[PDB]
Amino acid sequence: MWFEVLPGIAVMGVCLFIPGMATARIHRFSNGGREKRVAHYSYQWYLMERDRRVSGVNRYYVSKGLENID
Amino acid sequence: MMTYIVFILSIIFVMGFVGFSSKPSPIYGGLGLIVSGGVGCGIVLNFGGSFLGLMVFLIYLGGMMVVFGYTTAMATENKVVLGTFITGLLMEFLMVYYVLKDKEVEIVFKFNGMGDWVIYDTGDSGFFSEEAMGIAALYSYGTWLVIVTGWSLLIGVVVIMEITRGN
Amino acid sequence: PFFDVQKKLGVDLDHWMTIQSAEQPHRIPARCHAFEKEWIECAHGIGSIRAEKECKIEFEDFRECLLRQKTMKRLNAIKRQRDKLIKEGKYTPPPHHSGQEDLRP
Amino acid sequence: MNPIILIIILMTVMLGTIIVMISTHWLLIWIGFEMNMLAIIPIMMKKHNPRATEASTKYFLTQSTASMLLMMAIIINLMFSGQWTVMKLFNPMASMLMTMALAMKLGMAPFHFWVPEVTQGIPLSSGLILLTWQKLAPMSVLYQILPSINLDLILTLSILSITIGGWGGLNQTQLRKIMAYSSIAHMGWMTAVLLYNPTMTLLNLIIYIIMTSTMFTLFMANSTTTTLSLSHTWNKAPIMTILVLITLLSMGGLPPLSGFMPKWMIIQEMTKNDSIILPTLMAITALLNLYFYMRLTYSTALTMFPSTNNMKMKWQFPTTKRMTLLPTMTVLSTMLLPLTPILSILE
Amino acid sequence: MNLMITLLTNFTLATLLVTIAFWLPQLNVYLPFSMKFFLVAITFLLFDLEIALLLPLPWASQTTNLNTMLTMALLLIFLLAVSLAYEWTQKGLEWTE
Amino acid sequence: MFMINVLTLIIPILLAVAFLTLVERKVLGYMQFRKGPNVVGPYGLLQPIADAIKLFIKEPLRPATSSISMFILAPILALTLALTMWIPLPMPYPLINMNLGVLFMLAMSSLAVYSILWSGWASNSKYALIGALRAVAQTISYEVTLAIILLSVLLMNGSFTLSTLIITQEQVWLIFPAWPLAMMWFISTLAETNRAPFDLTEGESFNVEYAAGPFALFFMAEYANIIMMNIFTTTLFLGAFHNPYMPELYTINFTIKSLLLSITFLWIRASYPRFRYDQLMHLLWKNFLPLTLALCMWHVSLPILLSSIPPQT
Amino acid sequence: SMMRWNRERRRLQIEDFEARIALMPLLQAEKDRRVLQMLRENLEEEATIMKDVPGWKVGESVFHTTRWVTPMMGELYGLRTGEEILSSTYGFIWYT
Amino acid sequence: PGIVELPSLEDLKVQEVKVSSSVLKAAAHHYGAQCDKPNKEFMLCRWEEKDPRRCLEEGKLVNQCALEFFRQIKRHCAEPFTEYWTCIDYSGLQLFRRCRKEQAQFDKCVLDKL
Amino acid sequence: MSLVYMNIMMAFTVSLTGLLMYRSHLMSSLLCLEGMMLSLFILATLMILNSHFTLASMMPIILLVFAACEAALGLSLLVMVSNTYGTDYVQNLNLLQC
Amino acid sequence: VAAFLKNVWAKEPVLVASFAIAGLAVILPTLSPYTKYSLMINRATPYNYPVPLRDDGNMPDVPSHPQDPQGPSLEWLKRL
Ligand SMILES: CCCCCCCCCCCCCCCCCC(=O)OC[C@H](COP(=O)([O-])OCC[N+](C)(C)C)OC(=O)CCCCCCCCCCCCCCCCC
Ligand SMILES: CCCCCCCCCCCCCCCCCC(=O)OC[C@H](COP(=O)(O)OCCN)OC(=O)CCCCCCCCCCCCCCCCC
Ligand SMILES: CCCCCCCCCCCCCCCCCC(=O)OC[C@H](COP(=O)(O)OCCN)OC(=O)CCCCCCCCCCCCCCCCC
Ligand SMILES: CCCCCCCCCCCCCCCCCC(=O)OC[C@H](COP(=O)(O)OCCN)OC(=O)CCCCCCCCCCCCCCCCC
Ligand SMILES: CCCCCCCCCCC1=C(C)C(=O)C(OC)=C(OC)C1=O
Repeated sequence: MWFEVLPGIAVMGVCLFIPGMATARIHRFSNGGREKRVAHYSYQWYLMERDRRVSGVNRYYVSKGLENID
Repeated sequence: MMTYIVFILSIIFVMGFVGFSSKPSPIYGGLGLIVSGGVGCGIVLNFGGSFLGLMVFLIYLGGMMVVFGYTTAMATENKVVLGTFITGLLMEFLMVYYVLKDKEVEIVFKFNGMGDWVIYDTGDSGFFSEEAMGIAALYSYGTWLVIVTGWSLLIGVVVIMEITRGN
Repeated sequence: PFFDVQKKLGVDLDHWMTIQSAEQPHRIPARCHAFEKEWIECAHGIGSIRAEKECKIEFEDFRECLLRQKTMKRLNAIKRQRDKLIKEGKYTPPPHHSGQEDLRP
Repeated sequence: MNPIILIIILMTVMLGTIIVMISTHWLLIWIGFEMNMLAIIPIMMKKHNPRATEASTKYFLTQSTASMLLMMAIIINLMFSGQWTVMKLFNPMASMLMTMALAMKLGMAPFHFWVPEVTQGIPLSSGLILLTWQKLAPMSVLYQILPSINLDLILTLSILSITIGGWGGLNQTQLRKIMAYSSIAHMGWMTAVLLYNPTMTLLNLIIYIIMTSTMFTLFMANSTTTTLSLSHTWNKAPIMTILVLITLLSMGGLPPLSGFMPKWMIIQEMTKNDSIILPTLMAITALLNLYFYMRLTYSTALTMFPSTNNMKMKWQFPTTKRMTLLPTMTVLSTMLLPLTPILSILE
Repeated sequence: MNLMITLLTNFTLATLLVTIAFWLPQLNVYLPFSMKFFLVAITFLLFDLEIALLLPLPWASQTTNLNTMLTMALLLIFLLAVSLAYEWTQKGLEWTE
Repeated sequence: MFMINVLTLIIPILLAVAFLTLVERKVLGYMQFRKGPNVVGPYGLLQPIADAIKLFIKEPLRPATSSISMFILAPILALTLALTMWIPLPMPYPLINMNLGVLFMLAMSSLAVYSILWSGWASNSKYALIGALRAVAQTISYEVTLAIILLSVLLMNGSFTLSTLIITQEQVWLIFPAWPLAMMWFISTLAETNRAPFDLTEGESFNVEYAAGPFALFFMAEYANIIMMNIFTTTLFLGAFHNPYMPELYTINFTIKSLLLSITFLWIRASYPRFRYDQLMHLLWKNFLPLTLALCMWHVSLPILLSSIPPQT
Repeated sequence: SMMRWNRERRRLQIEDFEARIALMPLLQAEKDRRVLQMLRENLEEEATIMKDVPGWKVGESVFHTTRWVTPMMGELYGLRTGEEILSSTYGFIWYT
Repeated sequence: PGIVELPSLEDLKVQEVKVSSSVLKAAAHHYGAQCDKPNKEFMLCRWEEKDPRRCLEEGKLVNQCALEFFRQIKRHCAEPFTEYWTCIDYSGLQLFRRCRKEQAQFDKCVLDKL
Repeated sequence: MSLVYMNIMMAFTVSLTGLLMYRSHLMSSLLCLEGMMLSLFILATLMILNSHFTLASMMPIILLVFAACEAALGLSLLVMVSNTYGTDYVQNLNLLQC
Repeated sequence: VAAFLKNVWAKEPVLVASFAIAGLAVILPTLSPYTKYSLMINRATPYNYPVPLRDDGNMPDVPSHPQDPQGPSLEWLKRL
């Protein structure tokens, strides 16, 4: 009956679920277990490049806390 | 090579202009001006003009060249073109060769041959795009400009309806 | 006939976009704000004929801010002599001009 | 055309020129020219025939080309000065491009080739607007940029306009082409005195506008676009032949008339600057203009050409045309020379 | 940079699929001018320019000159409406209304 | 690693377009008191694969085209623009997080009329060119209300950023303050994709010279556009809850809403007759455009009068 | 609902902007020492390169004024590698 | 023209604040409260002199007063601050509004112990 | 000056010589005219973005809008020319020689 | 004025809704008490750095610290 349309709808829904889940997991894999930094404005980019310079490993996402000061 | 990306896009821009200005057919001329508008948008985007580049896409290519190709499709349906095209191409690549081997050229103005990244600013704008704020100031500071532009567009509507009527 | 209606009526139709040193949104400076301010305050009121000869220093500084021709010519000279000394082998770049020093902040 | 739409469009022509005259920013100059061209295109296509569409297309192409050259001159000025003030230009290339663009908008030679075609293609009232009101905005821009105008360029344009406008009107029998070549020669006279004294530029502009408006108003009042239809005027309205006689003798610059006033003052300003050959050759070249003006006075007022029989019907009907300001313009175009020192009001 | 890679990838995939679709089945042997359409295209162009004037409004609402900004925003949308009303009443929107 | 992210965007686009054809045939079956394809695959699931294999080996139509170059470029442009409309879509995170993603989508959708125009001119048939000019005039007409509705909505957003539009709708769906904009938006996106009741390319009152392959390419670009405009309408008016530590909640929620909205397109094509061409021109220029201008004035003036101007950043 | 939530978002924006403001003096001091570091390194390498060149004044200003001029991008990153150049001049524009 | 006068590499040496931007944003409001005076001295000097070379020593005082700010957090409230800037650091826009309970614990521990 | 300005000016001069050397079609002339406008847009935009001259950021938009309105007018003239002769050939527009 | 409105509402309700929504867009911001708060919130948003003043000796309204009592306050925005 009407539930016969549901397998194709389910396959199409899995195919629409893949890109967002994929980019979320790829952002967390590529950005140290966290969200990708949003730099829409040049201040956010300045802070991100400052984090890349203070990390010492040329990666913005490697965060340095109070252990890096004396 | 990647430090010269605005220069490379500007070369493709001049090549597209030599493409449509040699005038093969107004439909291929429309295509050449479309490709030129896209790469000129890319130049504008690489100087940080995101909104102005998207205005080239939305208004120039998506608005005006659509109407050009539309009118051309309603109106329409060589050796001079090819020679003119290779002439403009050889002039442009002689310009490229001179300004790359010399890092300086003078056609009418003096031009540096370094990568055009050198002229940029070394700071930040904080929490705004300066270009977005200057375009937003059309409503706060550009009152007279809004008045004369909107009046010219209303008059443009009236003028097109006058001259296309034939009565 | 420049009928100066804007000064006559006290209205600002287009003086605001005329110069870079004018009042900008969010007090955003132009890159040549100081040079343009110096050239405008030099050349103010003395007329264009006296401003050509008496404000030439500020105007040359301001044109060189706007187009950076002398700066790019100097960088051309330094980079060309550096490439010549690299080709001759009479110079080596330091580690901080090769990318091996882990910048300041 | 709807009369309300005609009024709004004519006010928009006027508004574009006024924006050019009052603005301090180069973008608003360019906007005033764009607004003026956009609004004046329907005035040229007022009667909807292929000659008006051809004239409007030629006018569009020349004025659009001049507008793009103007914007490139503005943009080069912004490169070399970082600003937009309507004053002297800060590059000789931008000065050359803006002088070329304004010469194209004026139709000065060797960019003169649209003016007889576009003037012939359009009605007499719209050609009146084209030859008088449309000179006002580019002359005001030339007025403000004269510290940067190259002398050799503007004088080359001036003498080339005077010679080409003199020889061009000699071959013409159409009245609109006669007024167009007369326009080209008078704009050459206006730009020749510009770098020396722009008050005499304004004087020549005003006297030219008065005399040209007088001649177009006479042509509209008699419904004449050819020499040979203007030659019927004596058998229909003999006062109009006297008026075209005195106005054409004035446009030739014959004293004691008012059109002797500009060129004399122009020579008076060009010899103070030790230029003697140039106003001499300019004045001798203006005898060409006087020759075809005299041709029109011979055909219209000083002889009686043969008429037709149907003219007897038009004897029974008076001119219902609004001949707006025609007696005032006829008096000002002829009897103004005793008031020549009034020119100081233009300073 | 990631955007240029993404545009190149979409263009490469589209060109590859078009090249497949034009050369995979090769293995087997086997108008009068209408003034009305031009007028609707020009009306699109003019209203599209008016839209280009309207596009910085989400940024323009952030100003401290809000009385002037609101006046000019309502004036631009009003002139777009007056353009539509003139297009309506002079029979410009007819037979493609 | 970024190329993996590009592929996991664009290959599931093609798979979802492939199975949208099955969903359409099944839903239009069961709304027409019959069954759809249920013979080829189990529950009909292999029908798009069989139809794709059938179209790839069908004989070329062999046109004597006016231009070969634009005949090739119209499917390339259509597919490229159909794939680039997906890259700023926040679901919850976009592939390309750009600050002006809304305006990017509006520009790249305004470019898609050249595929129609170039395919209509590249065909020899004058009537194919007439249908192409009608389709282009339809599309550029409804782009006007797309632009103005989208501007009026983003007056509540504060920016052109698509990811901010999730923040905008954390307390309420944006269909609650903007349901007239939402319904004119939805009908305008229906008329953008040449979708019924606006499909005059299928009515007897432009790409007929293409072979079965390039017709399938135009068709899959069109269904990519349909799924994309439903996703964009979902993000725009029916914004879901987003937990930043569990992004899949947002992905499941927007995916369900986007599927229901695509099925609503399918419901609409199975429910109404077509418009005549002057009638949808009347619908745009005389119905949607005056209301859209009035609501644009209202959504300019309303955040100022309520003190509800959104943030810029 | 949009009234309450946009007013809350404006308060949150003011809190973000004041965090930025409280951080700006440290960032400005670091930026000043950063650009003076880079100009001093460029000056020392100009001194050790431009010795054969006759009539060359090392560190000669191109401006007649002795006022501080904000350093251009090629003035700071001219002698450095292309990766640092490309980062500092197109990194924010090319970022995502 | 004249020779530009640059300060030496020894005059630019200072003990840097080597913490990330999420650490700075988490400590930002208390840093603007506690380190007000040398920061405003530096920014007054920076807007009046219009020259970074004339503002170095004041700038060093900024870099001297920030470190004393963080040590006084590291001596007393290192763990609530660490738990707070980690939650700030997770977010892509680094939202304050996602982290209100860690902020409340940090503000509680700072208001109590300092 | 900077190297991209050479190419944008050369693009303007190429489209200028295209617009000053007609072949047959009026449409090709209008395309060269709008290419001139596009190059003016790009050159203005690169100057204004380089200078950080904020208020002139609205200038190229205005330059776009007016000129596209100008382009609209040009297309209308072309159409009326094409409603007379069947083509948009510039050699049909020669009635005003006499 | 009453039969005309019912006539145009019966014939053309789209245009009646258009002119009504546009009229409410025009006249209602002049009648709203919250239009002032829009301006206050826009001028209370700190895009730039608050460049401090040199204490000449007599500025009683300018604070020496952010947590001082004098200066502009945002209690109206926290409360509303
Ligand atoms: C985004 C999520 C989904 C959103 C909703 C979409 C789902 C529903 C879809 C239904 C099927 C649609 C299939 C296609 C149909 C196309 C035809 C169609 O709809 O035509 C539209 C029709 C067209 O009208 P028409 O052509 O049918 O009627 C005849 C029209 N004349 C008179 C001109 C001949 O209506 C509209 O254009 C209205 C658009 C929406 C208006 C919303 C108004 C809101 C209320 C304003 C205030 C009113 C009170 C007065 C003032 C008060 C002030 C305080
Ligand atoms: C520093 C200087 C600043 C500027 C100073 C002022 C400059 C003024 C420039 C004058 C230009 C005037 C152009 C003509 C008016 C504009 C509108 C127009 O053309 O109206 C004429 C009108 C049209 O009639 P229509 O129906 O179209 O004709 C077809 C046949 N039925 O009706 C007619 O055709 C009726 C016939 C008579 C019309 C005569 C109009 C004369 C106007 C000019 C007067 C002289 C110039 C002003 C004084 C000197 C100023 C320099
Ligand atoms: C017939 C020819 C072939 C036709 C088929 C293929 C072409 C058509 C389909 C592709 C269209 C390409 C469009 C390219 C530009 C799109 C606009 C754009 O880049 O916008 C996104 C973004 C703006 O947002 P924003 O966040 O401000 O930027 C980052 C700052 N933090 O900006 C950025 O992120 C900027 C990133 C760097 C700059 C990117 C420049 C791209 C290259 C130039 C265009 C290339 C294509 C030219 C021709 C296209 C067809 C006209
Ligand atoms: C002041 C506020 C701002 C106003 C400007 C902004 C408006 C925003 C909406 C944009 C509208 C743009 C286009 C308007 C076109 C108007 C002309 C028109 O449509 O006339 C024709 C129409 C009869 O229709 P017809 O020609 O037959 O078309 C086929 C369908 N039958 O004729 C009619 O149906 C008559 C239409 C006019 C009367 C409508 C009255 C509505 C009153 C609502 C309440 C009062 C609202 C306050 C404002 C005052 C309005 C008068
Ligand atoms: C290689 C990836 C897939 C390429 C595209 C082919 C499959 C999708 C389109 C095929 C199609 C299907 C299934 C289909 O159902 C259909 O009828 C509605 C079509 O014709 C209009 C089709 O073209």
